[PDB]
Amino acid sequence: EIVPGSYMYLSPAEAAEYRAQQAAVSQVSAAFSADVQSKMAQVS
Amino acid sequence: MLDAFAKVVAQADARGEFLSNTQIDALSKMVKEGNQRLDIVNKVTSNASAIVTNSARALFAEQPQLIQPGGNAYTSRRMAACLRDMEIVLRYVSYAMIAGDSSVLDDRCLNGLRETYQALGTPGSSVAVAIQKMKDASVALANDTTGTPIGDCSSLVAELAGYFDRAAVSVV
Amino acid sequence: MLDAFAKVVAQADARGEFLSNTQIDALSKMVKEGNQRLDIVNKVTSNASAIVTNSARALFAEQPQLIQPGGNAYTSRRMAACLRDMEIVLRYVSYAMIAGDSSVLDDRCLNGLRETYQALGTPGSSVAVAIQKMKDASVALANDTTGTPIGDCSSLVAELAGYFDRAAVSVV
Amino acid sequence: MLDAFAKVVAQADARGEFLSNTQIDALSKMVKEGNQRLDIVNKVTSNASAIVTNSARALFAEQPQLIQPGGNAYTSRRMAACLRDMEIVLRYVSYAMIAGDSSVLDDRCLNGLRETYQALGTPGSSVAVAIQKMKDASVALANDTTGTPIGDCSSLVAELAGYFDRAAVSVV
Amino acid sequence: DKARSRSDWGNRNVLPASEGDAVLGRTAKGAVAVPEFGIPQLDDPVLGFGPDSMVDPRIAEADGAVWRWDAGFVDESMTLASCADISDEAVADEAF
Amino acid sequence: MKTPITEAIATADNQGRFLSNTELQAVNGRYQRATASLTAAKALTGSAQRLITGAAQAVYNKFPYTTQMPGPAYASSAIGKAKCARDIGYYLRMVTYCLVVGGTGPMDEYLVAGLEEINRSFDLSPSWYIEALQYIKNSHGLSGQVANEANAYIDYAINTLS
Amino acid sequence: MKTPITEAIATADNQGRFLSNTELQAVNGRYQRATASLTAAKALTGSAQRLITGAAQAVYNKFPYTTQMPGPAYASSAIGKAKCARDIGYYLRMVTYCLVVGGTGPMDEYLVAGLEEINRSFDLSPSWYIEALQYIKNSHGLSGQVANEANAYIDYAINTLS
Amino acid sequence: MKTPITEAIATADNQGRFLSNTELQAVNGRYQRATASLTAAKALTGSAQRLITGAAQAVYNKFPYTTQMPGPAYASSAIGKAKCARDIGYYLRMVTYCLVVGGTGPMDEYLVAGLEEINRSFDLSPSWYIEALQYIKNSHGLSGQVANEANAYIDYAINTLS
Amino acid sequence: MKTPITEAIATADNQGRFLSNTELQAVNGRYQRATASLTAAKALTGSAQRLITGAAQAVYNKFPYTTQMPGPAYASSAIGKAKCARDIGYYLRMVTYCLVVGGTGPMDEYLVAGLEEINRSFDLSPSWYIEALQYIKNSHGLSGQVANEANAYIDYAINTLS
Amino acid sequence: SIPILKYSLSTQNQRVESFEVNPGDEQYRIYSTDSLPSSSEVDQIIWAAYRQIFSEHQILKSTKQPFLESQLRFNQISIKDFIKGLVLSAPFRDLNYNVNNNYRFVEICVQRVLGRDIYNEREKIAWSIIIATQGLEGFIDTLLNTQEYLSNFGDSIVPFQRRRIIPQRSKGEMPFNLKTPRYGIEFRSKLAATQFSWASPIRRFRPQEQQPKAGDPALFLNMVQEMGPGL
Ligand SMILES: C=CC1=C(C)[C@@H](Cc2[nH]c(/C=C3N=C(/C=C4\NC(=O)[C@H](C)[C@H]4CC)C(C)=C\3CCC(=O)O)c(CCC(=O)O)c2C)NC1=O
Ligand SMILES: C=CC1=C(C)[C@@H](Cc2[nH]c(/C=C3N=C(/C=C4\NC(=O)[C@H](C)[C@H]4CC)C(C)=C\3CCC(=O)O)c(CCC(=O)O)c2C)NC1=O
Ligand SMILES: C=CC1=C(C)[C@@H](Cc2[nH]c(/C=C3N=C(/C=C4\NC(=O)[C@H](C)[C@H]4CC)C(C)=C\3CCC(=O)O)c(CCC(=O)O)c2C)NC1=O
Ligand SMILES: C=CC1=C(C)[C@@H](Cc2[nH]c(/C=C3N=C(/C=C4\NC(=O)[C@H](C)[C@H]4CC)C(C)=C\3CCC(=O)O)c(CCC(=O)O)c2C)NC1=O
Ligand SMILES: CCC1=C(C)/C(=C/C2=NC(=C\c3[nH]c(/C=C4\NC(=O)[C@H](C)[C@H]4CC)c(C)c3CCC(=O)O)/C(CCC(=O)O)=C2C)NC1=O
Ligand SMILES: CCC1=C(C)/C(=C/C2=NC(=C\c3[nH]c(/C=C4\NC(=O)[C@H](C)[C@H]4CC)c(C)c3CCC(=O)O)/C(CCC(=O)O)=C2C)NC1=O
Ligand SMILES: CCC1=C(C)/C(=C/C2=NC(=C\c3[nH]c(/C=C4\NC(=O)[C@H](C)[C@H]4CC)c(C)c3CCC(=O)O)/C(CCC(=O)O)=C2C)NC1=O
Ligand SMILES: CCC1=C(C)/C(=C/C2=NC(=C\c3[nH]c(/C=C4\NC(=O)[C@H](C)[C@H]4CC)c(C)c3CCC(=O)O)/C(CCC(=O)O)=C2C)NC1=O
Ligand SMILES: CCC1=C(C)/C(=C/C2=NC(=C\c3[nH]c(/C=C4\NC(=O)[C@H](C)[C@H]4CC)c(C)c3CCC(=O)O)/C(CCC(=O)O)=C2C)NC1=O
Ligand SMILES: CCC1=C(C)/C(=C/C2=NC(=C\c3[nH]c(/C=C4\NC(=O)[C@H](C)[C@H]4CC)c(C)c3CCC(=O)O)/C(CCC(=O)O)=C2C)NC1=O
Ligand SMILES: CCC1=C(C)/C(=C/C2=NC(=C\c3[nH]c(/C=C4\NC(=O)[C@H](C)[C@H]4CC)c(C)c3CCC(=O)O)/C(CCC(=O)O)=C2C)NC1=O
Repeated sequence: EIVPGSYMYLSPAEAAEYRAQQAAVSQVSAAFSADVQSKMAQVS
Repeated sequence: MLDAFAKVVAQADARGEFLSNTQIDALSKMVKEGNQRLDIVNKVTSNASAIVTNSARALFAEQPQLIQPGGNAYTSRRMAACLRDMEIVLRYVSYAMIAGDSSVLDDRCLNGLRETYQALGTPGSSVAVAIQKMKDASVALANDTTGTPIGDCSSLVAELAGYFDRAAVSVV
Repeated sequence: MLDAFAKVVAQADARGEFLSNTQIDALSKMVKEGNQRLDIVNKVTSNASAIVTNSARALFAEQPQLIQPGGNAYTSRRMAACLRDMEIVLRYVSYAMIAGDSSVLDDRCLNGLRETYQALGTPGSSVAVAIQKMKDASVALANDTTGTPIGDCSSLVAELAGYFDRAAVSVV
Repeated sequence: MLDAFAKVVAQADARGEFLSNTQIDALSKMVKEGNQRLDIVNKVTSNASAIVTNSARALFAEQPQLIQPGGNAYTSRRMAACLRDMEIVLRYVSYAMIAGDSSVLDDRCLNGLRETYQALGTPGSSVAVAIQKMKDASVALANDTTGTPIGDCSSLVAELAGYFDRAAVSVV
Repeated sequence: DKARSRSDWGNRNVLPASEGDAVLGRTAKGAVAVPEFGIPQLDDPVLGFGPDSMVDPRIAEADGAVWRWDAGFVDESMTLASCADISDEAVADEAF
Repeated sequence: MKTPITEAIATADNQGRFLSNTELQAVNGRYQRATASLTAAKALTGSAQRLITGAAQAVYNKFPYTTQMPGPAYASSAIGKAKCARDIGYYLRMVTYCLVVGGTGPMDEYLVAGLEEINRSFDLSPSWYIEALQYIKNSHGLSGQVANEANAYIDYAINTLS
Repeated sequence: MKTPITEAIATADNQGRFLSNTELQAVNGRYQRATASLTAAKALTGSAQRLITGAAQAVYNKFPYTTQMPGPAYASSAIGKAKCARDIGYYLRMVTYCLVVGGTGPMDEYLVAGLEEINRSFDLSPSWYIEALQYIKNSHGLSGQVANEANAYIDYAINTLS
Repeated sequence: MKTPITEAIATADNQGRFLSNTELQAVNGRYQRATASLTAAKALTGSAQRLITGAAQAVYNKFPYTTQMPGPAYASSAIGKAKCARDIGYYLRMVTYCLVVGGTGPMDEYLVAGLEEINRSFDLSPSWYIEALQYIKNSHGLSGQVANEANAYIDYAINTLS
Repeated sequence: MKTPITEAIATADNQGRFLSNTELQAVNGRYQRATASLTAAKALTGSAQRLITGAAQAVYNKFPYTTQMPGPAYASSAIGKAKCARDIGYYLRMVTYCLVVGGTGPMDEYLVAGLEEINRSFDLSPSWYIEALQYIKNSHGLSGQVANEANAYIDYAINTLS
Repeated sequence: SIPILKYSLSTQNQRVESFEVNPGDEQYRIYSTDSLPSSSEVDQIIWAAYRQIFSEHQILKSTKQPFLESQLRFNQISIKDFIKGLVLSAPFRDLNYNVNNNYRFVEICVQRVLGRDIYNEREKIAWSIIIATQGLEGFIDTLLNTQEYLSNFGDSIVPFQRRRIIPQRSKGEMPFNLKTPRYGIEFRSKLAATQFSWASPIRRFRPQEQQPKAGDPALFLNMVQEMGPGL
């Protein structure tokens, strides 16, 4: 289940490849969370 | 299409008779019921968008398989037709209320509707559930004494509920 | 089309106005004439074939060239189409009488009639004599008191004869 | 449309007259030479394809600017439309030959045709050359003595020549 | 003669030419006479029927003054609006 | 049939509309005038035999050749006299059907549609039936708005024959 | 008009065809019926006023109320008698028009279109004009195929009047 | 116009007919209702500016974001409050036009036709105008058949927006 | 088909009419022309063994490439020669049907309908069939109106091929 | 195979939307057999189709097609076949097709079958050769099988003059029977039993059209018929 009306029917091998590629974008939203510490005086 | 006054005339011509005084005095009782009948029809036509929308929203609450992906109400073009089909039936029931008999509900709405829904794959039993949810939404509104003289009109709400049962058994 | 109550609404809106109490009081003077206006169109409708054929009989007695061989109302298909024209004009003057103004007469009947008769070779000045003979057959019928309560409808007689005048100057 | 017999009737009805004895006798003279009238449209119809395609071939030999680029008969669609215009006009001349008068030729074929060619940009003088090239081609066939008893048809052939001539002055 | 009968409305006289000649009670067409002006809603310069709020096109067909046979129909093919402004210098020098 | 109720539904179904106040006021005008027209249909029904035999005799005084001329079209035999009083009863019955319904709907369906091919084929004259209907208009004995309702449907039948 | 010449053009015209041998036989059949058809049209033309005044008198003998009953529809006036004999001259002139063209062209266009509408408006019985045409059918004095052609169009006007 | 008068002329003219009693009863039902329907229009007009400035304030109470949020579609400026009370008075003026005409004529031509295309383009939410009409439906102060006429056109406007 | 008997019925059937005198003269023009038609049909039937194999050789003498050029469209084989003689027998048999019926009815529905698509697809030229048809018109050996009727249907087949 | 020639469109009302939910009194009364009408209401479909194709002046008894009517009452033909059967009828060929040329007959049948005016003059020129080469039976089939007919009317609706009045207005376009009569300025001259082409208004020594003036006692005549009661 992606949304409650939109779904993904994937094989049990390739369903690991869907989940371990959006945990591969969950390590760059841990890196743009340091865009809040430099809100003022960024590139000086 | 016929009303209730021309229903009793089409039956007297087929035997070549004048109307007797009992059939005349039964027709003038229908005339003095006439202001109470126009109150019921006014009470439905002024709440018509809320009869349709609430009884639709109460239908996809208890039947979520209709709007789940793959259902017969998914993909808003089919959702727009389910709301049209509810509005059509409530329109032609209120037409048969001012008439007094369901000759306009029968031919130009209900003749061929079980046949149409079976051709498309519409679940005709779910349509009967939605029609019976606009019945008790408008029986409850015709029993509301807001802005009317308090008299008795219980015989015309039992008539209006019968036109909703007529349309609900005609699609299953 | 417009009736007489819709003509005041279109003037008022064109300037974005409400209706004053002086304007409402002049519209309830139009309602109080309501039953005398309905008697006048009832007397014209109920005698509508004697208005047309008595005034066509009068039209050919004093203009006998129209029904001679080579005339325009010769050859009974053109005689029947001639009486059709008089029933048509009498129909729309009857429409303009309950409406209270002549806008349904103006664009559904008279619009393009003068130019139609020139393309057919029909004498449009003799059609105006045909309308003028139905004018006083209808006025003498509306001044006639049979079947009516006592009272007054004399400003309405002058109004009915003004729609017959409008129809007769639009064709010459 | 009218033939030669109904032309006399429609003129007599506009005067309110019976036909005179010299009008019946002029009509029965048409019946006496009726077999020779049918032999003329038998020769013209049986060679109607060769009248069109031989006179069209001779029109572009002597008018070579019609089929040069930019000319009115230059494309596949504009050239095949030139061939069917000749076959329409040749068809409505033979309709005027068995009828006896040029009432089907004028109403069905030649009415409003000069103004149509002016709107299309078709050179109307060259259409008259093509009609005149079909005139003498079918007169030469009408004077053929093969398969007929020898007699005088010279007043009938001079009538067929007048139908092509009327078509040629009604198109420029 | 002067319209005296209600019986001669169909016989002799036609209808009042001007609206000052109307029947006792009504307009020239014959409908009831109602005052033209009601209460204006939204008195306001930018949003409201100001002096230069352009005319309704439906004010004439509602009048019945667009149809040529009715008396309200004025034809402007011969009025001063259809005459060329001579103060325009393109028109004077050409017509000199 | 064309009734005031089925002509308000048909103009609202043509517009894809619920029953507005335009249509509720029209049905209410039927219910107001139905008191005067239901007593006209009750008073014409109860005095029907006086009106049929009277109106057939009014044709015989006015057109007395219809009782003397031989042939199947005329009221000269006893068979052809009962077929006349049959037809007067047909016209009077349709007038009462239009008074209870409101609007010229029953006689538009049962009587006037195809009537001219009947009168042409069997050589019946529509002026015999106008004279019969002009008797019933003058002899029904109604008054007020009760006579106004009855005479409005007598005159509809005359206008289809005239 | 409906004429065997013009009904032959109008079958090749509806398909865009030249006149084949199908339509030249139809014109030929008109040309070998026209001899007996044109002598009837001038034998009735010369015998007109004998047949007009006798046929109007034959209506007045069968229906003598038409000379007695007052009103505009009847020939009880000097004006109404002039309009009666005008009408018999219309019907007789259309029969001679149909014989000189072949087939019921002129009387379809000039007489029978709209005939039922004006009979009902002006209160004219079509049984009057049938009796006037039964006089002409018996009293034209023609024989042979000249009587067959004449009675073919008298019977056509009788069939569409009744 | 959806007057009961112009709806009667239209049903007669659909079939090329004179106005029978089917159509005169629809006109008569307009006149019986025009008494209560004209005292409602007089009382709504006299309390126009009280109801307009009251209903504008009820929208700013239920939807307070409409006075704060920047942008052209909101009543967050002095021009946006002038155009908001312009629109309340538009809906009120069309209701009073329907009361002096009888039936939902002026509201369909001047207000409802094209409303859905306008409210999508200029980002005007139709829930604001429903709240404004529910205020007038509760605060006009009328009773009896005069409020019954008034509320039938407030409710007709709410069903078009809903 | 398109007999003058069936084109007179279908004329009167499209007008809802009995057979008037316009149609009976079209039938009698078929009966006058019939004895010159039924003798040409009888004469071409017995003389068909000469007129087919005589006309097949008339094509091979004007267009000798149709016997030498290889391919399926030409008569350079015994299959193509026997199908070429079959084609001339279709044209002659259709003429004797049009003589028996009278008029170009049978060869319109059996032969000329859809023929331009057949010649264009199977690459076979219509100028081969014209030279065969001009042979039969030159060598059928009749005279009078027996030849003038027979040549009227050979010339119809040539005018559809060009 | 000679396609039809190309013509240009023009701005018309029906090419563009009216945003009209809830139409009014100028909505033009769909007559359909999809509403299952009874015998009294199928008479109204037949009269509406006669009025649309013929005039009101050609609904005579000698014009009506009684056998085409009975095949519509038995559900054998559709309304598109009734409309085709009226155009190919013998009264329509006699009263309308024989007194027009090929260009004015196209604009009659465009206005009455398609329910719209012609786009330009070249559209009359483009369609008048369908008549001359295939007949009326081929012209009415290629006109009823356009997408303009099958989208608007389908096969079970009587045609009407599409979009004649604009929703605000009181004066709309001219009705198509008053705009285009049976015959025009040609065929008027002497081919339709006509003289002199115009006429002055009828003169008389009793004037009959005197306008009332401001002191005339018929303008005050109002309550002259009867005095009001009370005290
Ligand atoms: C223009 C549109 C139009 C209308 C809306 C009605 C409105 C209306 N209703 C009533 C009058 C009435 N209306 C009703 C009907 C009802 N009352 C109730 O308590 C129930 C809730 C409901 C019926 C289910 C009753 C019952 C009376 C009579 C009072 C009584 O005896 O209880 C009257 C007074 C006339 C009479 O007494 O009959 C009027 C004008 N008439 C119209 O012309
Ligand atoms: C069903 C359709 C229908 C009608 C036909 C009319 C019929 C009609 N007219 C009147 C009532 C009336 N009708 C007339 C009219 C006339 N009297 C005359 O002397 C003149 C000759 C004539 C006018 C030209 C008058 C004067 C009154 C009553 C007086 C008044 O209302 O002031 C009334 C009674 C109203 C009342 O009692 O006040 C009715 C029902 N109304 C309808 O609903
Ligand atoms: C239905 C089919 C049909 C036709 C196609 C025509 C053709 C035709 N014409 C004539 C008959 C005739 N045809 C002609 C015609 C001519 N003589 C000439 O020298 C000119 C070349 C030519 C005129 C242009 C003449 C003059 C007669 C009269 C016979 C004669 O004079 O001996 C005949 C024989 C009848 C008779 O002998 O009178 C036929 C069949 N008629 C028909 O019925
Ligand atoms: C199936 C039906 C059928 C028939 C009845 C015959 C009829 C017949 N015979 C011949 C043709 C002929 N018919 C005869 C016959 C005769 N000549 C004489 O001198 C004798 C008196 C008589 C024989 C008893 C001759 C000699 C020929 C010409 C030679 C031939 O064609 O074989 C022709 C062609 C010529 C024409 O008529 O146009 C026909 C149709 N053939 C048939 O196919
Ligand atoms: C005579 C008047 C009239 C009636 C009675 C009528 C019924 C009708 N309803 C239809 C469809 C429909 N009806 C529905 C309704 C529903 N489906 C559900 O699951 C719910 C239970 C219910 C809504 C509450 C749906 C979803 C369709 C679309 C079916 C489809 O197109 O696949 C269709 C098919 C055409 C279309 O797709 O819109 C017709 C003809 N049409 C008419 O003109
Ligand atoms: C609903 C509005 C409306 C009107 C008003 C109208 C008029 C109208 N009258 C017509 C014809 C006609 N009008 C007349 C009328 C007359 N001739 C006379 O000599 C007399 C003076 C006069 C009347 C007594 C005649 C004789 C014709 C027949 C023309 C013909 O076809 O020859 C025609 C020609 C179309 C046809 O006949 O098929 C139209 C359009 N049509 C409409 O749709
Ligand atoms: C009333 C009976 C009737 C006639 C006779 C008639 C003729 C007619 N000829 C036309 C075109 C035409 N006609 C021609 C014919 C010619 N141009 C030349 O250069 C030659 C001189 C001549 C051939 C001999 C051409 C070239 C066109 C236009 C083709 C095009 O523009 O594509 C058109 C325009 C239709 C189209 O574009 O195909 C009509 C309607 N229409 C009718 O309804
Ligand atoms: C409900 C609608 C309806 C009507 C209107 C109707 C009329 C009607 N009247 C008829 C006959 C008749 N009608 C009359 C009546 C009259 N002749 C006279 O001389 C008198 C003056 C006049 C009486 C007032 C006669 C004598 C016949 C018999 C004609 C015949 O048998 O040839 C017939 C022939 C069949 C029959 O009844 O025997 C019909 C169908 N039928 C209907 O179903
Ligand atoms: C050419 C086609 C054609 C026909 C058929 C035709 C019939 C015709 N006959 C008429 C009148 C008339 N016809 C008659 C005839 C008769 N009444 C009797 O009592 C006699 C028995 C009978 C004579 C047979 C009378 C008296 C009138 C005058 C009716 C009236 O003025 O109201 C009228 C009324 C106008 C007039 O002529 O004054 C028409 C149109 N007109 C035509 O143009
Ligand atoms: C006679 C029928 C009629 C109606 C109903 C109508 C509505 C209407 N309201 C509009 C704008 C507007 N309407 C509002 C009103 C509001 N916004 C808010 O936040 C408030 C909550 C609410 C007031 C209740 C505003 C602020 C605009 C300007 C929007 C813009 O210009 O983009 C516009 C855009 C043009 C303009 O007036 O500036 C139209 C057409 N016009 C009409 O002619
Ligand atoms: C009853 C109406 C009718 C007609 C008119 C008709 C024509 C016809 N001729 C054909 C072939 C043929 N036609 C020919 C004839 C000729 N080629 C030559 O070289 C000669 C000059 C000429 C003979 C005179 C040949 C050789 C073929 C064979 C072509 C092929 O099969 O590819 C074919 C293809 C099928 C076949 O017969 O094998 C048709 C359909 N068929 C019909 O049913």
